[PDB]
This record gives sequence, C-alpha cells and structure tokens, in this order.
Amino acid sequence: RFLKVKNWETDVVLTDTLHLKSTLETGCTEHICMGSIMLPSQHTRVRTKDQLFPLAKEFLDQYYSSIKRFGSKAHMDRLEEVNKEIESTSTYQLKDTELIYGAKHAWRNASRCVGRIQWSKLQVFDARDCTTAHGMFNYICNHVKYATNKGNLRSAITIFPQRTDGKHDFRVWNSQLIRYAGYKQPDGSTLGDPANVQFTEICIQQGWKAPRGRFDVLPLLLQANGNDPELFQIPPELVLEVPIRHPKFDWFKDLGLKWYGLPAVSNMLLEIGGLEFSACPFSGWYMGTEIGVRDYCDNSRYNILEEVAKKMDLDMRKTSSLWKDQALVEINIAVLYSFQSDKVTIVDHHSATESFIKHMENEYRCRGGCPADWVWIVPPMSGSITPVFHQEMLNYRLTPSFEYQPDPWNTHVWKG
Amino acid sequence: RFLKVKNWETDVVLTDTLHLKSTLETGCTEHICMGSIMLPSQHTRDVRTKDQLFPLAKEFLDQYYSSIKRFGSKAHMDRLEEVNKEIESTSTYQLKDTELIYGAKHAWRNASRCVGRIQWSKLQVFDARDCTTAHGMFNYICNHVKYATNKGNLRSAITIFPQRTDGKHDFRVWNSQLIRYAGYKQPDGSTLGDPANVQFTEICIQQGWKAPRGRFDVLPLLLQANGNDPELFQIPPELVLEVPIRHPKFDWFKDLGLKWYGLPAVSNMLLEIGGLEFSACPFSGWYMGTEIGVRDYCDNSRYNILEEVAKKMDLDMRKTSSLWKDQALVEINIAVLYSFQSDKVTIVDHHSATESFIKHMENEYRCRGGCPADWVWIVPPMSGSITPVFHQEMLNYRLTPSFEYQPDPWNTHVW
Ligand code: HEM
Ligand code: HEM
Ligand SMILES: CCO[C@@H]1C[C@H](CCc2cc(F)c(F)c(CCc3cc(C)cc(N)n3)c2)N(C)C1
Ligand SMILES: CCO[C@@H]1C[C@H](CCc2cc(F)c(F)c(CCc3cc(C)cc(N)n3)c2)N(C)C1
Ligand SMILES: C[C@H](O)[C@H](O)[C@H]1CNc2nc(N)[nH]c(=O)c2N1
Ligand SMILES: C[C@H](O)[C@H](O)[C@H]1CNc2nc(N)[nH]c(=O)c2N1
Ligand SMILES: [Zn+2]
Repeated sequence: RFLKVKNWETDVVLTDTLHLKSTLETGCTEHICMGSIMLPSQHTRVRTKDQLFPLAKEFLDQYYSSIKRFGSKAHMDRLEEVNKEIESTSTYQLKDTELIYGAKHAWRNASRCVGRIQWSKLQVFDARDCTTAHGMFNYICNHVKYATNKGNLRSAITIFPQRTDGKHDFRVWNSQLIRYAGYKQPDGSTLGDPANVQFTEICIQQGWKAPRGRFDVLPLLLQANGNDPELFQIPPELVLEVPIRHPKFDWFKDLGLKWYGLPAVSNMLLEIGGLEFSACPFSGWYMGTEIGVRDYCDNSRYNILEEVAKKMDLDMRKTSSLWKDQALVEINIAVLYSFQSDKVTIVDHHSATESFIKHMENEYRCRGGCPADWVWIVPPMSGSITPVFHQEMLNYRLTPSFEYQPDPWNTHVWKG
Repeated sequence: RFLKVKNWETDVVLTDTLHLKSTLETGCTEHICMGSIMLPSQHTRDVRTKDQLFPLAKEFLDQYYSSIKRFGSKAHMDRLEEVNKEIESTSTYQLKDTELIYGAKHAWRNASRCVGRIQWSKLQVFDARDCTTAHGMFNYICNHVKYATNKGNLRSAITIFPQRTDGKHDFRVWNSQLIRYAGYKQPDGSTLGDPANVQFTEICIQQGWKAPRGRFDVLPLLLQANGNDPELFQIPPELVLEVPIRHPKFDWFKDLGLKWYGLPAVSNMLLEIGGLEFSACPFSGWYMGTEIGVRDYCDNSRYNILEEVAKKMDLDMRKTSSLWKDQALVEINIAVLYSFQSDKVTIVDHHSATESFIKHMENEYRCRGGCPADWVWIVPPMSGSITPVFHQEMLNYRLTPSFEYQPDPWNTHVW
C-alpha cells in the first residue's frame, strides 16, 4: 500500500512506501490527532532478552542491506554472533561500522529536524571505552573543539557506553553542552536564560561558584556508570561566542547581547538495534531563528522584544501596529549579520527550508519516503513564505532514532 | 484516556474529555500521522441510505435536547419518534428552525481549523430552505452580503439552502467565496489579477461573463439550484465593501494600487447536521489581517507582491539572509490592518485573534470538556512563535455537526 503527499505551491506529488517499514508508534489514532503534543508517550524513553533479538535482527538486516550484503555469510555469522552474545550476556556490542551507520540513520530518521540534508556527513566519535566523568569531560572537550573548528562548524556526535541494567547509566545532565545560566532573583525577575534556572540551581548546589552574569557558560555536569555527577568547566578558549550587532542599528550592540556558536544537544537518547545510548551529545550549526526568534524573543526566554521595540521607537501601545513582528525581524537580521561577519557557520530559515525540500524529494526518490513533522519543520517566523509550509508531510517513527528521556535529577539514586 | 494538553509558555494544563464523543475519523493511525494533509478523505463528502440516517439523527437530537436541559424528556422522546417516523416514510427528515440554528452554530463551534470560534454562538442563521431557483439564491445571497457587511461593522452569518435529496437536485454556489477577484492568463504567460481564480475566471467567461480584465475585478456569482445549469449574476457593487490599501508610514504604498474586499464569505463547503447534507451554505465573518497580507498578497501562487514592495523599500534583495522578504512581509501586514481600521471595516490582527482563541479554549475546556483544534491551521502564517497558540498543545478530532469539503461542481455536474 502506497501513500501520496502534495506540495500545494508547486503541485509536485510524491509517493511514500517507506512508512511500511515503520515500527514505533505516533501517538495518534483513527479518532484523535496528537500531531502537536510536545512529548507524546512514544517519543520518550529496562529491556529484556524477550524483545531484544528481533530489534537486533531488524537493525542488522537494515545494516547489511545498506552495504549490499543482505543474506551474505558475513550477515548470517553476525546474526549468530549477536544471537549468542545476547542470550549469554542479555545484551550485545555494536561493531564500529554498525555504530556509525546507526547514528547517521538516527539523524536521517529524525522527523522533526529540518537540517537532515547533511545527515550522511556526521562525524561519529566512539567513546564507548569511557569509564569516568573525567574521561567524559575529555571526550566532550575534543568534540567541542572538532565541531567548532574555528567557526567553520562540523557536525559531530560522541557516543558513550550504552545502558546495561539502567543502574549504570552514562548521562550528560546539561540539556546542551553550551548554554547560559539563569538566576531567579528575589524580586521575581530573572538574570540570564530563564530556560536554565532549574539546572543552574543544581549546579550551584553541586558546588558551582556562579559569576551571576547575564551570559555565563554553565559547567558540564557529567555522570559516568551511574555514579553521582561531577562538575567541570569547559575551557573558555573552546567556547566560540558571537557578539550581536545590527548592520544598520548602531544602538543594537549596546544591548549587551551575545550567543554561542555551537548548538550541541546532550540530553537525548540514541536507540540502535534495541541498545540504548543514554549519553550521545551531538552538534551541528544554527538556523538563525533558533536564536533570534526562540532564544531571544520567547516570552519565557530572554524576552528582549520589549527593549528592542523601545529603542526602535515603535508604536507599542496596540498590538495591531505589529511592533512585535517588526522587532522580531530586526533581531533575526542582527543574529545572521553577526554570525556571518565573524565567519561562524549559520543558515537562515529561507535557505534551510529550501534545502530540506530538496532533501525530502531526494529521499522520496532514493528511499521511498522521508518522515517529517510539519509542526516542527515549519520555522517559527515567516512560515508561509518558506516552501515547507505548503508541503504535505507524513510523520512516522523509524529506527534507529533519537528519543527523549527523563531529566536525570528526577530519576537518579544518589550515592553521597 | 482523559487526555491532557499543556501550554509550554504558561504551564496551564487542560483535561480533554470531549474527544470521547468524536464520531468521524482523523486520517491518522498509530503508525502514521497525517496531521499536515490538506484534505484527507474524511474531511470531504453518494446516497445516504435509510439505515445510517436514523442513528445520525438520534445522536444530533440527543445533544440538541441535552443542550436545552431537556434530555430524556417529554418533548425529546416525541421528537425522536417523530423524526423516526418521518425517516421511516419519507427516507429523510426536516429540521425544526431551532435545530437548524443549533446545528449551524455547532458546526462552527466544531471547526477545529478555525481560529475565530470564540464568536461561534453569535452566528446569524438565514433559513433559505424555501428557495427553488438561482434567481432566488441570488436574492438570498445579496441579503446575506448586505446584512453581514453592515457598512463595515461586519456580522457573522450563514445562509442555508435546501438540503441534498437524491444528489441530482443539488444546490451549489460554484464560487469558492462570494467575493473573489478575477484572474487572467496573459499572452506572455504571466497572470493579471488573482491566479487562484484563473480557472474559475475562465469558466465564467467560457459560459457568459464579459470580464473588465482589471487587476481587482469582482467575480460574478455562478449559482446552481435544484441541479440545473448554473447562472451568472453580478453582485451590486454598492454591496461589495472594499478597502484601498495604504501604509501609515510609507506614502508610496498607496501608489501600489492595492485593495481587498472586506467580506470573507466561504461558499463551497458542505454543512452536515444530523445526517443531512447542506451543499450550499455560504458563511461569512471578518478577516484576520494575515489572511490578506500574508497569503493573498505574498503567496508565490497568488498576488506575490513581495518583490515590488521590497524594491520600493530599497532592501538588499541580493541574499536571502538579509531577510528582505520578512521585512517587507511585516510592512504589508501593517498596511492591511491600518487600511481596514482607518475605513472602520472590521478586522483582527493575528496577536488579538490567537489570544482570543486561547481564552476560547479555556472556556470550552471549562464548560464543554474540550475544544478540537488543528495546530497546523490555527498557528498564523507569520510570527508563529510570538503568538500564544504556538506554545499550545491542541488535540484534533472530528465532531458533528460539521463543515466538510466537497468536489468542485464543474468536475461533477451532469451538464
Ligand atoms: C547541522 C545543522 C542542523 C540544523 C540547522 C538543525 C536544525 C534543527 C531544528 C531547527 C530543529 C527543530 C527543533 C527546535 O527548533 O528546537 C531540529 C531538531 C532536531 N535535530 Fe536537527 N539540526 C541540525 C543538525 C542535527 C544533527 C547533527 C543531529 C543529530 C545527529 C540533529 C538531530 C535533531 C533531532 C533528533 C531533532 C528533533 C528533536 C525532537 O524530536 O524534539 N540535528 N534540528
Ligand atoms: C468571524 C471571524 C472569523 C475569523 C477571524 C476566522 C478565521 C479563520 C481562519 C484564519 C481560518 C484558517 C483557514 C485559512 O487560513 O484560510 C479559518 C478556517 C475556518 N473557518 Fe473561520 N473565521 C471566522 C469566522 C468563521 C465563521 C463565521 C465560520 C462558519 C460559520 C467559519 C468556519 C471556518 C471553517 C469551517 C474553517 C476551516 C475549513 C477547513 O476545515 O479546512 N469561520 N477561519
Ligand atoms: C523536555 C521538553 O523539551 C521541550 C522540547 C524542546 C526541545 C528543543 C530541541 C530538542 C532537541 F533534541 C533538539 F535536537 C533540538 C534541535 C536543536 C539543534 C540541534 C542541532 C544539532 C543543530 C541545531 N541547529 N539545532 C531542539 N524544548 C523547547 C522543550
Ligand atoms: C481547492 C483547494 O483547497 C485548499 C484548501 C484551502 C481552504 C481555504 C479555506 C476553506 C474554508 F472552508 C474556510 F472556511 C477558510 C477560512 C476563510 C475565512 C472564512 C471566514 C468565514 C472568515 C475568515 N476570516 N476567513 C479557508 N485553500 C487555501 C485551498
Ligand atoms: C500542506 C499544508 O497542510 C498546507 O500548506 C496548510 C498548512 N496550514 C495552513 N493553515 C491555514 N490557516 N491555511 C492554509 O491554507 C494552510 N495550509
Ligand atoms: C505545543 C507545540 O507542539 C510546541 O510549542 C512546539 C511547536 N513547534 C515547534 N517547532 C520547533 N521547531 N521547535 C519547538 O520547540 C516547537 N514547539
Ligand atoms: Zn496525527
């Protein structure tokens, strides 16, 4: 059975057969659509031999298909090897080549990611020999240096040892490797990034001496083998930052703003053939709107729309003057201008969505489909003047995948 | 099974029990979400046999009599058997006036893609079920337009023409909206006017109309009654309220020679109440600013004026990363709102309307147990994340009475 999606701006129709290879669940039913639920039960993540060999077998069939060796002796011996390894140890180990394929395909299968045109070029760093938090810090420093590359950003992922019994998890407690602190003042206001207030407090309680500035890079909080997490400060020479100025508005620099160059997600779970890699930091480069729209202008974030509009001397009395819309565009112009001027890799939302449509059509041609989550692929500003807005998209879950997991401070059993 | 939606700006959590009363289907399964498909088969609508018709009536009458706190009462059971008897004999049935009004209001209440539903109970229902000819349809539609326009003080309205019988005597308004601008192919291949209406504009000519071939020519009405060939009628221009578009800061904006009509009046949908199908049911309210400025003016496959506006703003149109499209987009939408407001024609900006919708959701969850809502359509086509609906989880499910899509009649008419 086949399915069709249509682009209502260009009338291009594509045919999806890939959804037939879908295993996980969306959360929807015939009678309700959960398409706009942030964390459906099925996108989040303690696993036994009963269900593990079929998950391994399915992954290995995919793997040997991709290398044009399905049904080979290499394929069958690998299955036997994994079979024997599971029933004898209740888990198994991925070969290097399998891990690389798996991580690339978890990105390829991330239906909420607009940047997937680049999926085949992920640099995979195997840190499965890591045993301590100090070792984790070292791998992460090397990741940040490699990915940053003096502003010429490169996609990378570092993969720490997989889950075993759930009591020896590796976890990076930060949501991103590089993020600014948030401090709730007694008067109710917030200094810094309001999204990071809870994590900042854990850091301070774990012993972090906080500078209490508006743009303090948080320390790494790293958990190895289920032990209590430990604090580490990233060397500042490794944290590339960009001061934000505007090409026409000279007062913009006086707003005191800056952002870091490297977006590096560190709290997701990487699932490959049933194995769970609970610490797998990955990084790429920013789409301008992620900073200029969400980070700066979300009411629940830095929320600088007011002061930018103030300095632009906009009619702020009534919403119908669209002062919020006007200032939002200016802020995003400045983010793109600052990054490009410092030769730090960045992509605007017009270029990124255009690339994603090309990627998506190619994936239909050569793969039979491309799972995609319209709610997340459409940019948070200027939606209908980008080509993804008019693009029908089929959302379904393929593995390998990145999954959400609970925040570790809510589940950790403290040693003391 | 009693589902919850969270707003990630406010942490407000609502509990949805209304979805359990859902009858129709979403297009999705547990293996694939079709939440971004424009028209899944379920959202479109051939005989309705005597069988499935009475359950559909009972369900509707049950919620109707519940809403007036007379569920399981004298009048309720009498109406049930009355409709039961009329279906048993005539193979259809006729709604009381009160049930028609309730049905129309609730089809709007249940339109999960409509951001404007906070106003749902104020709908003015015009019963046109006594209409028999296109000239009579024209009369009802002129009265609708005049009532809804109200010299700029727009009022919500729907006019309900006779329900489908055997599918051969169908009432249809062939226009997609009562008021739309013509669109013309050019010798050099471009397009004058509105490209979405190029085919319809040619049907009108290729069947009688003589086009003035301007850039904003109001289309004639093409009205089909009882299944006959449709007939052309011109809406009296004095009934068509238009707004010239100028900018509050840029004097040159006036020179662009833009205008738009004040009355959004959708005329090609199907209204379903208690199993009965109302194939001609034009309804109208008032615009949200971005419908004109973002989609009508700046869609590539529409008027597509971004280029010209940015040129007159002397923006660096060399690279996409100058965000010249975004900057021009905001100015256009400022102009639309400023023009409408200056001319005292009702309009709402996307900040006000999405805020109204959150309040509406609050109200529906409090007094009804939920509110079906389609995030893909509710979030405005610009400035999405600086509006509260962007951060609002919404559950999408299909309740009846409802508005549904139907085929374009010229693909179907026994000509
Ligand atoms: C290289 C440039 C990249 C760009 C421009 C990009 C852009 C984006 C954007 C805009 C989102 C939407 C989430 C949000 O706006 O908060 C997203 C989501 C996501 N990205 Fe990418 N991304 C890139 C690279 C990567 C890489 C290297 C990976 C993993 C190897 C990745 C995995 C994901 C995943 C899993 C999500 C979905 C998160 C979820 O399901 O909630 N991305 N990306
Ligand atoms: C009074 C002010 C109103 C406003 C501001 C408003 C706004 C909107 C908007 C912005 C949409 C999205 C569709 C698009 O972007 O083209 C929509 C959809 C819709 N509106 Fe409303 N509307 C209003 C009144 C009404 C009324 C009076 C009715 C019927 C009684 C109605 C029925 C619908 C339906 C059925 C849809 C969705 C069609 C579908 O399912 O695809 N609306 N509305
Ligand atoms: C617990 C609730 O979480 C909710 C969900 C949402 C999480 C947002 C999010 C989660 C991810 F996993 C992720 F990868 C990205 C993409 C960021 C990114 C990554 C890379 C590599 C490049 C690039 N350009 N951008 C964003 N957050 C607002 C609150
Ligand atoms: C044939 C292709 O179909 C695709 C689908 C899509 C459908 C467009 C559409 C269909 C509706 F039913 C509807 F109600 C509206 C809302 C417009 C409206 C109505 C009122 C009363 C007030 C107001 N402010 N706005 C829009 N259209 C772009 C092309
Ligand atoms: C393919 C996609 O569903 C299509 O572009 C939808 C997206 N959301 C929309 N939202 C509104 N309000 N109006 C539309 O026409 C659309 N079009
Ligand atoms: C409720 C809703 O699902 C939530 O706000 C989503 C909407 N779409 C999004 N899209 C992107 N790219 N990033 C987001 O965080 C969100 N948030
Ligand atoms: Zn769905």
